[PDB]
Amino acid sequence: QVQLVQSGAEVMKPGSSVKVSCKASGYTFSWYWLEWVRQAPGHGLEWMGEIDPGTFTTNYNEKFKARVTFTADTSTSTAYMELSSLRSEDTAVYYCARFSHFSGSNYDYFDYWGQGTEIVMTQSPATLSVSPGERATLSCRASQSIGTNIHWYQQKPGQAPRLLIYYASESISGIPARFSGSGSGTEFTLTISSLQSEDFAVYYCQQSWSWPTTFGGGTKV
Amino acid sequence: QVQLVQSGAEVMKPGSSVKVSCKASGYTFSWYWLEWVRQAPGHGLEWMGEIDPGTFTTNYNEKFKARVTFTADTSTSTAYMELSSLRSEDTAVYYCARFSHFSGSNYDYFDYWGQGTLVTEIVMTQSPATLSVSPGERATLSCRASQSIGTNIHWYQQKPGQAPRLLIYYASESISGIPARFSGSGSGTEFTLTISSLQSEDFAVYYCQQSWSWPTTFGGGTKV
Amino acid sequence: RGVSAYLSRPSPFDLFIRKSPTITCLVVDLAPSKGTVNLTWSRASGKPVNHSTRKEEKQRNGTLTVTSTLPVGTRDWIEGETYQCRVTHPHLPRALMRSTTKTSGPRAAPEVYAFATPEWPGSRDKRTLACLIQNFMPEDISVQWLHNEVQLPDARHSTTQPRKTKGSGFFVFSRLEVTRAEWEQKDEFICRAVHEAASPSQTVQRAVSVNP
Amino acid sequence: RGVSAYLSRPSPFDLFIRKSPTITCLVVDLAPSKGTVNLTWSRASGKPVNHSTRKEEKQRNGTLTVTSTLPVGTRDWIEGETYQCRVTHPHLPRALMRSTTKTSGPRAAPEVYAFATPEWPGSRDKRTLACLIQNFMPEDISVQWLHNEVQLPDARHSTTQPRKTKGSGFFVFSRLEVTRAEWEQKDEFICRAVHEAASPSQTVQRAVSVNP
Ligand SMILES: *[C@@H]1O[C@H](CO)[C@@H](O[C@@H]2O[C@H](CO)[C@@H](O[C@@H]3O[C@H](CO[C@H]4O[C@H](CO)[C@@H](O)[C@H](O)[C@@H]4O)[C@@H](O)[C@H](O[C@H]4O[C@H](CO)[C@@H](O)[C@H](O)[C@@H]4O)[C@@H]3O)[C@H](O)[C@H]2NC(C)=O)[C@H](O)[C@H]1NC(C)=O
Ligand SMILES: *[C@@H]1O[C@H](CO)[C@@H](O[C@@H]2O[C@H](CO)[C@@H](O[C@@H]3O[C@H](CO)[C@@H](O)[C@H](O[C@H]4O[C@H](CO)[C@@H](O)[C@H](O)[C@@H]4O)[C@@H]3O)[C@H](O)[C@H]2NC(C)=O)[C@H](O)[C@H]1NC(C)=O
Repeated sequence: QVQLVQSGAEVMKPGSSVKVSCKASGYTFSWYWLEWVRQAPGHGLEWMGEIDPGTFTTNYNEKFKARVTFTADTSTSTAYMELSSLRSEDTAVYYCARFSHFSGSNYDYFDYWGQGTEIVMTQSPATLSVSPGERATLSCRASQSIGTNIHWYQQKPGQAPRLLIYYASESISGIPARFSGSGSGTEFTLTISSLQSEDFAVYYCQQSWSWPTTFGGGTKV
Repeated sequence: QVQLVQSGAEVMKPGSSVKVSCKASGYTFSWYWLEWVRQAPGHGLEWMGEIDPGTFTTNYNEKFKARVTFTADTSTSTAYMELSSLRSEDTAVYYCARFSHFSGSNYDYFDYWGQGTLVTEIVMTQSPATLSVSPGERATLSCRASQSIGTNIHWYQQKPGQAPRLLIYYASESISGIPARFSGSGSGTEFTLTISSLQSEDFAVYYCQQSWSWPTTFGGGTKV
Repeated sequence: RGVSAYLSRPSPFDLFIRKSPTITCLVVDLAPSKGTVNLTWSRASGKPVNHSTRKEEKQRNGTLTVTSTLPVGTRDWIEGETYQCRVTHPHLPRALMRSTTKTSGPRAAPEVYAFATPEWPGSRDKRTLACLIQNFMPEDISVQWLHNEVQLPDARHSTTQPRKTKGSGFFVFSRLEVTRAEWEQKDEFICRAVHEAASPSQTVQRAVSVNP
Repeated sequence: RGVSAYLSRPSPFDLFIRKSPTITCLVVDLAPSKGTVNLTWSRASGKPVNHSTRKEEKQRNGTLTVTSTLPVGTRDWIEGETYQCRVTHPHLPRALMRSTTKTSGPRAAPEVYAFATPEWPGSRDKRTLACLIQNFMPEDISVQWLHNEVQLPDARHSTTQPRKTKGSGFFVFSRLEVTRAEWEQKDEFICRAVHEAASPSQTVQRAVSVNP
C-alpha cells in the first residue's frame, strides 16, 4: 500500500534546466529520508544524494553537489529534484529512493518512474544469461571490509529495483526461499538453489558502511 | 563431589614461617585456577592472590606481593601458600578458592580450612550491617561499588565456621539446589540481594563479589 | 552490531472480541544512558492518531527495554492502514522507524481440535485438556478456553507460539489443567481460536465433554 | 558483547536404547577471527577419555558455531561421573570451562496421551496425530513415533522442547502427519517417550488408530 510516483519523462538537450518530482503515498512524507540514485546505461548505480523533508536538510554527492538541487513540499507530500549543467554525457535514468532503516544507513524501499534523456566494490561475475536448472552464485566484494552491512536489489527490465536480501543474510517477505545470501567481512555470496526463467533481472550490490553509498556493477540473468 | 581440603589450623609465633596446603579432589587439578583469600577481624575478606597450576604462573595483591609465596605440586593435586613477616594484626582465616571462570575473573567454588593465629581501586560497600531473625519477613541486602561494574558481581553465603557458599552468579541466576526465595537484581553501582522469605535454616554472612576490575574486592558482609 | 527494536501486530481476540487492539512497539538491548528515548507514532494517511501509553522499565540481565502501546481502530486495521513507530535515541546517528500493517497473504481457516484425557491413575483431582489448532494462515492467532461462559486468565492455560506445519499452515498446541471443582461445577469445556481467516465471526470453536 | 559457549547433556533415547550417549560442548557468538579455537575434554576421576569429534561451521546470522561431541559410556554416566569441557580461545585471556553430570532430582514417570484428528475436507488421505507427554521429571526426555515397529525420521514429527507446567513436571507436545498408504500398511501408531524415570526399560508408550 506504499507506492511512490516519479515524474513523467521529458525532452532534454545539453544546458537546460530539469525538474523531476517524486511523490510519496502510503507513508508519512515527513518522517522518512528521501534519496536520489543515478543509473547510467552501461554503468552501475551511483549515489546522487538525499534529502529530509521533516527538517528540510539536504546532502549531496561529491560530484553532483553543485549540479544537483534538492527540495520537498510537505503539504501535498510531494518532493522534486532539479538539476543543471545538463549534458548528454550525463544521460541516465534516475530512480527516487526512500530510506527505511535501522540505525544510521540501510536499505531502501522505492519505486522508479524517472528517466532523463568512492568506496566502490567489485561486481562479479559481470553477466550471465539464462541457464535453467543450475544453481547460480553472484559474488560481491568491497574495497573496505563491510562486515555484514550489505543489501541485494533486483531490477526487472523497465521497473523499480526491488529489495531481495537485507544485510546479506535474511530475505524480505514474499521472496521464494530459493534465494539465499551469505558472507562476512569483505566477501559476500548470493545463492539461487534453482534458477528459473520466471525471475530474470539485474542484481545490484549495496554498501551502507560509509559515504557515499555504493552499488555494484550488477549481474543480469 | 568436588571437595578441596585446606590445612589444619597451625600455631605460629611472630616472625615465623607459616605454610597452608590446599588439596583438590573431584576435578582435574591442572585446569582450574586456584585462589587465596584472607578474612581478618575488622577487615572484609579480601583478595590475597591466585595461581595457575598448569603453567605455575602467579598473581599477587598489592599488599601481599612481597610477603606471600604460592606454589603447587601436580602429582599430589595440592597447592600451598606460605608467608613470613607475620604481624599481630595478621591473624586471620585463609580460604583457598577455585576459579571457575569465563575470561579474566569470575565467581569462585571453594571449601574452608584455613586459620592463622600467632601469639601476641574499587571498593564494595555492603549495607545494612546486620538484621536479626524475623521469620517469614522479606529481608533486603544492598551492595554498592564506587566504580560501575556492570553485572560482574556475585553473592556468597558463609554460615559461621564453614565456607562461603556461592548463591548467585552475575547477580541474576541462582546455582541449582538453592531455594527460589533467594533472588538478586541490580546494575551499575548499586546491587540488592533479596530473600523473599527468611528462614532460620539459612542464617549466615552474605558477601559481595567484584569481577569487573583488579584487585577483586568483597563487601563487609551482612549476617543475621 | 547495533541496537534493534521489534514491533508486533494486534492479536485477533483484542481485535474482534475485545474490539480493542493492542499495538506494541518495543526496543531492546539499549545500553542504559541518561539520553531519553522518544517514541512517536503516525499513520499513513497523515491524519490524526490516538495517544500512546508509554511504559519504560529495566530488565534482568541489565539491558534496557522501553515499550509504547497505541490503541487502534478495528476497521482502521482491517482496511489496512499502515502504522509507523518512530524511535529516536541520541546514541543512534539517524532516527529509526518501523512500519506494520495488515498482511495480504492467503488465508486458511483454523481447524480446532478439543481433546480430553481419560481418568488415569494418580490424578483424580486434576485433569488435563488439550487443544490443537491446525492449517491456519497467516500466523496471527489467539486461543482461549472458557469455563461456564467465562474468560479464564491467560496464566491458566499454557499455549505454544505458532510453528509451521509439516504440510500447509501452522499448528498451535495448548494445555489446560482443570481442578476437580471446575468440572464438578460444569462439565462443558470449549476451546475456541480467533483468527482473521476464520469466519463467520473470526471464531472457530470445538467442545467435547470430559467423557465421550 | 562477550562470547559464550554451552554444553549439552545426553538424550534418554541415545542413552538407554542406542547405548551411545554423546555430550556436546559448543561455542556460539564467535566473532570471526583467524584465531582457531581448541576444545579439550576430561572427566573428574582422571580416567580414560575417548576422542571427541570436532565440527566447526558458520551460520546464517554470520556467527561461528564450533562443536565437539564426545561419546560417553552409559555406565560411566549412570555412575554419575562429571565431565569437563575446556575451551581455549586466543582472544580470551584465560580458558573457559563447562561441567556436566547426571541429575539427582526427583524423577516422575511420563504420561503419554495419543490423539487422532477427524477427517477434514481436502485432505482425505493424510491425517494428523498428536502426542502429549505429561508429569515427568527431570526435564530430560526424547520422543519417537513407531509405525508398525519402524522408526520414522526425527524430521517427520514436530516436537516441542519441555517447559515447566504450572504444577510439578513438564509437558511436551508432538505432531505427526500420516500418509494414506502408511495407515493402509498398518493402522496402529505408537507414541513412545524415553525418559530416565520411565520403567521397566525407560519406555512409556500408548498407541492410537488412525480411524475406527
Ligand atoms: C545466531 O545463530 C546461532 C547459531 O547457533 C544461534 O544460536 C542458538 O542460540 C543459543 C546461542 O546463541 C543457543 O542456546 C542454547 O540452546 C540449547 C538448546 O539446544 C538444545 O535444543 C535444541 C533446539 O533448539 C536442539 O536442537 C539441541 O539438540 C539441544 O538439545 C539450550 O539447552 C541452552 O540452554 C541455556 O539457555 C536456556 C534458554 O533457552 C536456559 O533456560 C538454560 O538455563 C541454559 O542456560 C541454550 O538456550 C542455541 O543452542 C543455539 N542454537 C542451536 C541450534 O544450538 C543464535 O540464536 C542466533 N542469533 C541470532 C540473533 O540470529
Ligand atoms: C538481555 O536483556 C533482555 C532480557 O532481560 C533481552 O531482551 C530480549 O531481546 C530479544 C531480542 O534481542 C527479544 O526477542 C524478541 O522477542 C520478540 C517477542 O515476540 C520476537 O517477536 C522477536 O523475534 C521475532 O519476532 C517475530 C515473531 O514475534 C518474527 O516475525 C521475527 O522474524 C523474529 O523471528 C525477538 O526475538 C526478547 O523479547 C527480549 N526480552 C523480552 C523479555 O522481551 C536481551 O536480548 C538480553 N540480551 C541481550 C544481548 O540484549
